[PDB]
Amino acid sequence: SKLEAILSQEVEAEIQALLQEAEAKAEAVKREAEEKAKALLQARERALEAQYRAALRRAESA
Amino acid sequence: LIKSLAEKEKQLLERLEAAKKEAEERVKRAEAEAKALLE
Amino acid sequence: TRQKQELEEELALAQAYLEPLERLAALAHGLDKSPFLRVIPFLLTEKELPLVEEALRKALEDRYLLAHEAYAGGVAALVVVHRKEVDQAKAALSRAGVAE
Repeated sequence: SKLEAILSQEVEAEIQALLQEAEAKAEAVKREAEEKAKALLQARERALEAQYRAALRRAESA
Repeated sequence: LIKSLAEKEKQLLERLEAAKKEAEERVKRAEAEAKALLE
Repeated sequence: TRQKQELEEELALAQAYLEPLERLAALAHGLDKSPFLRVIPFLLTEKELPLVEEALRKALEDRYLLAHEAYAGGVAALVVVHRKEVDQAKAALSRAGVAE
């Protein structure tokens, strides 16, 4: 049926948009999880450098 | 004609199955990415 | 008595549309509950199929699979296009004279 083929083009439109949305949501996932690895890496580094600074100041004053 | 609704809605539903397994691959691979990040 | 009245009316209504339902079900081997196209059934009179085929030409033109197979007491004109456009076409065919 011709209108069945039009239903098929609607279904293929949904397949096109669904693979677009699938890559969009997976892209947001990989993005935000990498940038939270980023900024968290940095927080760890400044904390452990500050802790070694505490070692510096306190041992020299003692 | 009605046989055509059988014989071509079957491949519409095949396309539904392809889209669903494609969504499954996107979901599981994205979570594998996040797991590699946290490791 | 209630069981007799109910079974008699049930056997009457079964014999009224037995072979028509079976032939329409044999014609329904390609859209039974398919969620894309309705099935306008019309067990109608003799082959005035062009009078409703004018409304079918008003419907999906290279589409709306519509034929009347057998059970010659009434031509079981089965039409199938869509859901909503088929509802509009069923309204137009009932304006031309049709019944589900």
